[PDB]
Amino acid sequence: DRVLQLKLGNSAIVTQEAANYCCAYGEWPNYLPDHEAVAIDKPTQPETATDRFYTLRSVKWEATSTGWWWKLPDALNNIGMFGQNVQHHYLYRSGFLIHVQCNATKFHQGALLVVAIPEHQRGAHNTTTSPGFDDIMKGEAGGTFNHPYVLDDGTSLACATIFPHQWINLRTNNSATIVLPWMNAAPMDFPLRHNQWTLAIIPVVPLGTRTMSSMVPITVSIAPMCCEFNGLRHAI
Amino acid sequence: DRVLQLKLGNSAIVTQEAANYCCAYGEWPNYLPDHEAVAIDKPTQPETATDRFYTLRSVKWEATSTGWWWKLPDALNNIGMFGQNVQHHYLYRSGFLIHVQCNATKFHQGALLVVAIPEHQRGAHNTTTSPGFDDIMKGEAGGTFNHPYVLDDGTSLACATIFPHQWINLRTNNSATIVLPWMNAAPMDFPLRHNQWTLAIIPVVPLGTRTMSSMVPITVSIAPMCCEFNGLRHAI
Amino acid sequence: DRVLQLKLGNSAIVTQEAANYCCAYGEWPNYLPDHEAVAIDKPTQPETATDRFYTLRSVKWEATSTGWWWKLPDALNNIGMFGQNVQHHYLYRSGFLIHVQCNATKFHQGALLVVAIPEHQRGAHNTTTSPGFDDIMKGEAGGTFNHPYVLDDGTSLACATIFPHQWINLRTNNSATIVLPWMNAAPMDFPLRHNQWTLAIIPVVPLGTRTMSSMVPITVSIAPMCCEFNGLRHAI
Amino acid sequence: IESIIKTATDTVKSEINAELGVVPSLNAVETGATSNTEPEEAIQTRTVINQHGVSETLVENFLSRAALVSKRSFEYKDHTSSTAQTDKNFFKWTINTRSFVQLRRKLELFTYLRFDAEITILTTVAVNGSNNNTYVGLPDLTLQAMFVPTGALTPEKQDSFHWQSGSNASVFFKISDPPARMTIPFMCINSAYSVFYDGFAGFEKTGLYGINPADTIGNLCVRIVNEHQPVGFTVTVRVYMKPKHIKAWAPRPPRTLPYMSIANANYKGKERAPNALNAIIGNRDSVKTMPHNIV
Amino acid sequence: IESIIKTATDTVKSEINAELGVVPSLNAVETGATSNTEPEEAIQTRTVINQHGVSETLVENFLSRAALVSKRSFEYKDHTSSTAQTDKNFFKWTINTRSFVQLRRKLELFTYLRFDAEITILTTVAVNGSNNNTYVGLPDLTLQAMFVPTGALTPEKQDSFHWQSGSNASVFFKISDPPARMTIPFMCINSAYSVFYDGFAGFEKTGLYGINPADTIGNLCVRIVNEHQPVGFTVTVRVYMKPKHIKAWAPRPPRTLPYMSIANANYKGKERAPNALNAIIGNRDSVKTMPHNIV
Amino acid sequence: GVPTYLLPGSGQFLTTDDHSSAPVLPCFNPTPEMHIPGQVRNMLEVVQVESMMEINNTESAVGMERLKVDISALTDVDQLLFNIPLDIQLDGPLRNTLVGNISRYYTHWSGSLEMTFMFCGSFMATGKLILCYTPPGGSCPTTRETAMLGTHIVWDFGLQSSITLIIPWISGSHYRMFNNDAKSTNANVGYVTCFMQTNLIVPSESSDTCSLIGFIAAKDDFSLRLMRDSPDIGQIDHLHGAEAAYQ
Amino acid sequence: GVPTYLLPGSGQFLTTDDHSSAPVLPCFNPTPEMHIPGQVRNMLEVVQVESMMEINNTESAVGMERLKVDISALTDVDQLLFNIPLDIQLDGPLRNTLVGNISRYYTHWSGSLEMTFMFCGSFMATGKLILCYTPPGGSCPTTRETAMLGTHIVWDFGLQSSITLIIPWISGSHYRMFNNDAKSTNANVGYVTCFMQTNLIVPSESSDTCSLIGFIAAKDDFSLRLMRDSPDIGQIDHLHGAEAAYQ
Amino acid sequence: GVPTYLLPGSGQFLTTDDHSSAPVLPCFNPTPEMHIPGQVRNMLEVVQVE
Amino acid sequence: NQINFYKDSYAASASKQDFSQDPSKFTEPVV
Amino acid sequence: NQINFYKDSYAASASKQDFSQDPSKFTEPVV
Repeated sequence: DRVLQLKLGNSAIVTQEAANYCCAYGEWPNYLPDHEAVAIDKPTQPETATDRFYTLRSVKWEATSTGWWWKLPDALNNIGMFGQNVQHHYLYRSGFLIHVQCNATKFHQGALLVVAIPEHQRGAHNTTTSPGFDDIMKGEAGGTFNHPYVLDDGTSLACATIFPHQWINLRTNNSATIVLPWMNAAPMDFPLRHNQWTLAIIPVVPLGTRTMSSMVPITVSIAPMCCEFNGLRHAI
Repeated sequence: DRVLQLKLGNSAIVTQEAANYCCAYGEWPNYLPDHEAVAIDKPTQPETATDRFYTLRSVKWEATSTGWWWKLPDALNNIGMFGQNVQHHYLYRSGFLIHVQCNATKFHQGALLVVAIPEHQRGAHNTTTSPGFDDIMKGEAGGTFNHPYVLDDGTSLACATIFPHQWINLRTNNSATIVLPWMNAAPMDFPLRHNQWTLAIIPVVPLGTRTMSSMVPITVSIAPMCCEFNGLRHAI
Repeated sequence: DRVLQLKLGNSAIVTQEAANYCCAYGEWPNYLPDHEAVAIDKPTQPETATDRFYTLRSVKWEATSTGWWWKLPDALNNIGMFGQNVQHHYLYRSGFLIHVQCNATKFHQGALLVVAIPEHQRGAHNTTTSPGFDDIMKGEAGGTFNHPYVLDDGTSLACATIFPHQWINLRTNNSATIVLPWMNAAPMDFPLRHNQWTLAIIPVVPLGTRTMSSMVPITVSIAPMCCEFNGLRHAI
Repeated sequence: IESIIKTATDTVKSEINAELGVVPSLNAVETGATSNTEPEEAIQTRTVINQHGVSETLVENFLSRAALVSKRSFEYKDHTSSTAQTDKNFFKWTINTRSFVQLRRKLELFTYLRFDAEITILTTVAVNGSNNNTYVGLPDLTLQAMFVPTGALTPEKQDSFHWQSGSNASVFFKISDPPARMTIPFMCINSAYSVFYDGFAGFEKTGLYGINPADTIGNLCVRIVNEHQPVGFTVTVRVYMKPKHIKAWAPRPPRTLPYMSIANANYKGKERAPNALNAIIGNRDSVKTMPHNIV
Repeated sequence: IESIIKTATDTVKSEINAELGVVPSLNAVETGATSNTEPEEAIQTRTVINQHGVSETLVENFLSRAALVSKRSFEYKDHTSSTAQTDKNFFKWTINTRSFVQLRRKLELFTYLRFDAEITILTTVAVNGSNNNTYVGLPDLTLQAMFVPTGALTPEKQDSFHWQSGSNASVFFKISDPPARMTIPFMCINSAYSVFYDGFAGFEKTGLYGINPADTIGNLCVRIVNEHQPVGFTVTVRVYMKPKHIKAWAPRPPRTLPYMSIANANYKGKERAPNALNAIIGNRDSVKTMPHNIV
Repeated sequence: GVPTYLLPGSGQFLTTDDHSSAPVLPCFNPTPEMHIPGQVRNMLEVVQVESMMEINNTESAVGMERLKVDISALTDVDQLLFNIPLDIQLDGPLRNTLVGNISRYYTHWSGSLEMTFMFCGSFMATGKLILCYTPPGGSCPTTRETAMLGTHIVWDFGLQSSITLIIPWISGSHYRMFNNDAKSTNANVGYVTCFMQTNLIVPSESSDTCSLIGFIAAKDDFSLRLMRDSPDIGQIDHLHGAEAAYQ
Repeated sequence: GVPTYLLPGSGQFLTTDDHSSAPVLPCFNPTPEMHIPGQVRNMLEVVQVESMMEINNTESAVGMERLKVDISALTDVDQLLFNIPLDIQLDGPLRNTLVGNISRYYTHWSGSLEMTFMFCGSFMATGKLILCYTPPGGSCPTTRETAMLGTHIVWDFGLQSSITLIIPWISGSHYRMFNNDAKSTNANVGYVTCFMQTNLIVPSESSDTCSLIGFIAAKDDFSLRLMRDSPDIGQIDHLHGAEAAYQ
Repeated sequence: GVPTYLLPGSGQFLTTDDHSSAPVLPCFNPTPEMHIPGQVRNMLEVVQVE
Repeated sequence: NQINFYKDSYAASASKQDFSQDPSKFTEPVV
Repeated sequence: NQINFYKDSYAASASKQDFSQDPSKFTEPVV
C-alpha cells in the first residue's frame, strides 16, 4: 500500500506494504521541556545511540498462537546502547517507534491487533497473588499471552483499540508502525522497575493458509525515540 | 594555592591546593566540526553520561614506586557509560579532563610529573619483540613503569615536559589538572585498539617523610570531555 | 508498475508492468549532425520503415538457461526494411530501442539482467583462436551464452551494470526498455561486419516456480531508432 | 548533469525522517543505480564538510600512468652469422596495448578512448652469457625507434634502407641518456580507439575478429644504428605508453580472468578460485561462514 | 598566540626593579614553563636589537634534510643459478622511516607529521669480489623504482610482470645520471603520519603493536630493468627521503637510547653511561665535582 | 636560461610524470571528436553504479549460482542469511564490483558505500528482511540482537522489491586503505550481515528457492586516492600474440 | 631557454636542497588537514619549554635518582650544593633537555637560557638558596663569595616553590657553538653553581633528603643555526626489522 | 632557470622535431625570394589535380 | 605549470583538470 | 624562487616560510 521509511540513527526501516503510521494520541515524541522537567540532572539525550530501531526476537506465528507482548523498556532493558543507558541511569524518558513486520504471502489469511498498552497491569488466572518478576519482566524474549481475549489483565481485547494500535492484516498490510511518545504520570521514571508502554501483538485472527505452511515470524523492531536519561549511576 | 571546581555531568571535583589547569597545546576540547568530520554517521555525543569524571583505581605511592601510566581510552574502556559507548561504537572522539589528586600532608617531600603522553609507543627492555595486549592494554588497573627514567619507550622523562604536564609537588600542590583535547591524526578512531592519550604519573622525586608513613594514594579521575561516537555496532 | 507506450512507425508496444526506460548514457538517439558527419553522401534516414520495433525470435527460458545475446545490427541484419537498408548501404547510423518482454506469472521467481554491451569482444574458452563468423554473427536467431558469468569475454557479469541495463525481475517487472543511441568511435560504420551494440539477456537468477512449468519466452523487440544510411550500393 | 564538482560532496544533517507516502531506501534496481543518499534514509547523518581528493581519481589521473606495453630483449650481435626470425638487431613491434595485462586492463576498462600516447622507450643493455663473454662495459648504442603507419613497408634488416626516414617519424636516442619521451598522437581514423571491437577488420568473412582497422596505429620498428660489436649484448627495449589527453567512453566490467591472447579476449581462469571461470571470487566455507574475522 | 615572528625578540633595558607584592622569577613549575623573561628580573639587561637567524631553526628547515631511510646493497647477478631470499636483482623495501636512526630520531621528535616525502634514490655500483672478478667498468644500469601501495601485489622476480606499471607509480632512471628526485605525497588516510601509534594495526588481539595502518605507505620495489650480466655487481640503492611540506604536531622527548627495532620502540642502552638505561647522561665523579674545567 | 644545474630528479622516467613530450607526428591534426555517449571523466562515476557481489562464495555454487543467494523459509527466527566481508581488496564478495575492482587500483579509498539489495522472487513472495552493517571493532555477528545495534534497515519486499542500505563512513582516519590485512583498523570497513526479520513467506505454487541479488555502489562523497596496480590480473607468462606482433 | 650550460653544482643530491620534485602520484589529492593540537611550526617552541637536567650524574644515582638532587641540612655555611656544566653538547646535565637535544642538532646556538629550579620538598621545608651563574673565563667556583659576583639570584622557597634564574647572553660572538671543546671561548657558556644561602631548615617529621628539580628552557631570543646530526644515537649495526622490511 | 631536471624525452633525435637548431652560418643573409610560380604551400593542392 | 613549447596541441601536459563529470549517465539513465 | 612546474601542489618547493608560531601551546598551556 503505502511506502514508509523510518530513518533514525544508523538504522533504517523500509516497508513497501504498510499503512500510515500511528502517531500515538496525537503526540509526536519529544524531549522533556524546561517546564515539564523534575530532575535537575542534565539528561543524557543519547540520540542515534538509543534512537536506533532494535530488532527483537521474532516470535513464530502458528494457528494456535494466542498472543505475545513486550513491555517497554523491559524489552529493551538489556539491548544495545539504550540498554546500557537504562542500566546506567536511574531516570529515563523515551518515546518508542514501534515497527512490527509480519512478512507473509498474499495467500495468507490472518491479522494481528498490534496494540500498545500503556501500563499493562497484567493479572493472573484463578489466583489473587500479584504477578512476580518472572511473570512481568521477561525481558528481550518477551512474554506470551495465556489469555489474550481478556487482554491478560481482566479487561477486553475488543476495546483495546482505544490504545495506540494498527493491524497487520495479511491481505494488504505486512508491517505496522506505532509512534509512541513518552507516557507516564512522572516526566521521568525508573526503566528497570516500570513499563511505561507495553506493546502487545495478538493474533486476533490466527494465521491461515492452505499454502505451504511457513513460519510467519513476527519481527518486532522498537526504536526508542527522543531518548533522555537522568541520574547517572552504576550499572543496575 | 588556587581553588578549582570542575563540574561536568553529575560529577564535580573541588580542590583547594591545586595550581592552574593544563589546557593542552592551547586547545580546549571540542566536538568534530562539519569540516573536520570523516564519518557520515551521526555522532552519539553522549554528554554528561560520558563527560563525568571517572575516578580510577588509586595506586599506592611508596619510596620505591617507579611509576604508573594509564592509556586513554584504555583506562576508561570498561568504565561507566563512556565504557559502554566505547564498546558499542567503532569510532570515537573525546578529549579528556585529567584530574589527579595526591592528598599528602604538608610534611611530605615528593613530586609527581603527571604527564600525558600522546601515543606512548612503549618499548620492552632487552628484547626486540613488540609489546602485546598484556603489556599495553592493562585497562582500568593501568600499568606500572618498569623503567620510568627512559619513559618506557626509549625516550627521556627529562624532556617529557614538552607534553601536557603538571607536577604534584607536595609542598604546595596536592592535585593537578590536565585538560586534554581530542588528539589523533584521524578525526575519529577505534577506542579499544588505540590509545590517543597516555596519562603517566611518575614519582620523579619519590615520596619522602620522616612522619607517620601513610599510603599516599594517587587518585586518578579522568573525565572524558566532549564525547563523540560514530559507528553504532555490537558490544565489542 | 509503470505503463509505457513506445510508438515508432507502424509498430507500437504497450506494457503494463514495466519500470522506467533506460535512456542510455544520458543520450537520446539522434541523427548525425552537420558537424559530426564524415560521409558526404546524403543519408537515407528511412524513418518509420526502419524505426519499427522488430520482434525477434523469442528464446525459451528454463531452469538451466545460461544466457542469450544479440548483436546489433547483426540481429537485425536480415530483418525488415532496416535489414534491406543495411544490405543496401555500406555506412549506417542507428540507435536502438530495446524492449524485452518476459511475460511470466506472479508466482514466478527469476530475473534477467538484460544488458546492452557496447562492442562485446567475445572470447572462446580454452583456445587462443579468435571467434569466427559462426561464433559471432549468428544473426536473427542470436547466440547463446556458454559462460555468462564471465560475460563470455573474460570480464564480469557482476560489473555489467556499468552498461545500459535493466532487470526483468518477475516480481514486479515483466518488460524492460533500454534506449540505445548510436555508439561507435566512427560516426557511421559498416553494419554487416561490425556490432556497435550487443544486447545480452542473462538469467542471473534462473526462472523458478513450483507452479505449472510454462515456456517463459524471452520476447525481444529491438526498434532501430533514428536510422541513417550512407553509401548506397548493391545488396551485400 | 552540469556538475563541475572538484571535491567530494558534503553530507547534511539527517533527523528522524519517518514519513508516510514516500521512501528513499526502497528503490527500483530495474532501471539503474539508486538515488538513496546518506541523509535521505537508513542513517541519521551529521553535517561533515568533505574535502577529499577527487583529482587523484580522475580518469586522466587514472590513465596517465606510463605502464609497459612491449618488452623486447632482442639479441644484438652479428646476427648475420646465424639467425632465423631472431630479431636481427631490430624488431617490428606492431603497436598494440594488449601485450601487458596491467595497462591492457586499464584501457579495457573502457570501450572507447581518445588519447595521445606518450611513448617512453626505456632501453637496457645486458651482456649475453651463452657465449661466456666478459662484461667489457655496457655500450652507449644510439637506438633508432621508427614509428611506421600501416601501409608503409616495415624494414627487413638492420641496414634495410627503410631507416632513412624521409617522411617516417623516428627518434635517435642513446642508452646513456634519458629515455625517448616521445608522444604519438591520436593516430586513429575514428574519433576514439575502439579498445573493444565487435566486428571484423576486413570486408571478407575470413578477417580476424576484434582488431579494429581504425586502431591499427602501425609498427614501432626499433633498431640499432651502429654496426655489430664482436661481443654480443641483449638489448632489452621496454616501450612504456602514458595515455595522455584522456577522453574515455562507456566504462565496462574489468577483465577478471587472466588474459590469453593479444588479438582477442579469449578467456580461461585459474584452476581453482580466485579468478577462475566457475568462480571469479575465492570461495568461502559457507554462505554464512565469514572469513578474516577478529575473535 | 598571533605571533608572526621572523627574528629573535629584542630585549629591553632593565633597571633596579625591587618591587614588593609581585615577582617575576618565583614562578610555578606545576602548570608549565615559566614566563620570567630577561628584563623582568634576575638581571639588569641592556636594550639589544636581536637580528638572529630563526629561518634556519624552522621545523621545515629542521626536517627537510634529505637523510637515508634504506640502504640496500643487493647483489646484481644471474641470481637464478643459486639464490634463496637473496634480493634477486630486486628488493621490496616496505617504506618505513625507522631503519636509520638519524632521520628516525628527527621524525620521532614529533607524534604527528603531515609531509610529502621527497624521495631521492641514489644508486651506487660496486663489483663484487667474492668471485674474484675484474673491475671491467661500472655499468649504467637503468634501475626501475616502483612504489606500490598496500593491497597491491609485490613482485616476486626481476621479470615478474608486475613491473608493467599500468597504474603503479614507477621511475626509470639510470645510474650514470642524477638520482631520481621523486616526491611521494602525503600517502596517509589520516591527516598526519602517526610516527608513534599507541595501538594495534589489526582489529584482532594478535596484531602487531605500534605500526599505524594509516602510515603503511607501501613498498618501494626497486629493480634492475636489463638482464643479468656475466660479471656480478653489488648495486647499492640508497633511498633518501626529505620530509617536505612539514606540518608537525606534539613534540616529544627525543630518543636517547640506541634504537633496536623498526616496528616498535624497544630500548636497551649502552653498557655504561652515556646513553644507558640507568644513566642517559655520562656520570661525573660527584655532584659538586665539575668536568671540563679550565684551571 | 643559460645557467642551468641538473636536479637530482633528472633523466628519470617517472611513470606518473605529466611533462609535455615531443610530438612524433609534427603538424598532425587529430580526428574531430564526435559526441560519443558514456564519456567517463572520473572513475568515481563508474564506482557510483550498481555491481553484484558474489554472495555464494561456495564450491557448490559453480558459475551462474554465485551472484544470487538461495534463501528459503527457515523454521527458526532471527536466522543469519549471509554475511558480506565489506573488504574490497581481500578478494571478497565486493572485489568483483565496479566499486571494488576500481578501488583495487587505489591504495586509499574513502566515502560512504551504497548497499542495494534487490529481491529476485515472486510477487507473492513476502517477508521483511534486515541488512545489518556493523562498524569494525568486534567479530562478525551471527545473531540478530547483536547485529541490530549497528547500522540496520528493515526491508519489506512490497512493490519496489529492492532496498538500498547506505554504509556510513565511520573511520578514525579519513581514508580506509587496502592494506591486504582485513583485520586492520586502517583496513576493516566492517561487516554487512543479513538476517530474517519476519521470515520468507512463499506460497505452494511459488518456489522455495527465492533469491536475493545485492549490489554495492558508491555515493557522491566516495573517493579513491593512492593508485596502485590491481592484483586481479597476473602475467606469469607472455600472452598469445607475443613473439608474433613482434613477428 | 634553448641555450643552457650546466653549472658545476649540477647532478648533485644536496641533502639540504629545496628544489621541487616530480609528483609520483599525479593528481593525488591529499587528506584534508584537521586541527590537530600541538602544531610545532618552529623547534624554538620545543626548546622554550622546561626540561629536567640530570644533576646527579653519579654512579650511585641509578635510574630515577638522576633528575633529582638530594640536598640536606649541612652544618657548614656557604656550601656548594651542585654545579651544572652549562654545556649542551658536552654530554652534561643539559644534553638530555629539549633545549639541549634539539641544540645538539645545531652547530650554532644563541639566545638567553632559562634556568628554572623547583623545590620538591615539604611545605615546612624552608631555606634561602642561591643560583650563581658565572660567565666563562675562570674556573668553576666552589665557594659562595667567589660565585655571588656573577649572575646570582637568591631563592626563598616560600609558596611558589620554584625560582627561574635567567642565564644572560654574554658572548663575544653572536652564537656560541658546540665545538665539542667545552673549554673554548666560542663554546663555553659558563657555569651554573648552586649554594646554600640560609641552609635547608627541615623539621623532625619531614625528611632530611629534600630534593631540587631543575629545568633549563629557552627564551624568545634563543636561536639555533648550523644544523648538524645529533651524536645522541649511534647505528653501529642494522636495527631489528632490517633485512625483514626488505623481506 | 637554474633548477632544471632532464625529461625522459631528452637527447632524442625525433626525426619529426621542430626545435630551433643552431645556425651554422652565423650572420648569413639568405637569397632574396623572388615570385617563382607554382608555390605549393600544402600537398593537398597537388592531390586536388588530375 | 605547462612547459608545452611544441607546436602541437596534443603534445601538451596531461590535462588533469577535467573536474566536471556527469554521473547521471550511468547511475540514473532514466527519463 | 619557486620552480614548481608540476600540476600538483604537494610537489612544490619545501616551504621554509611558515615563520608564524605559537609557543604558548607548550610554554604556557594554562587558562
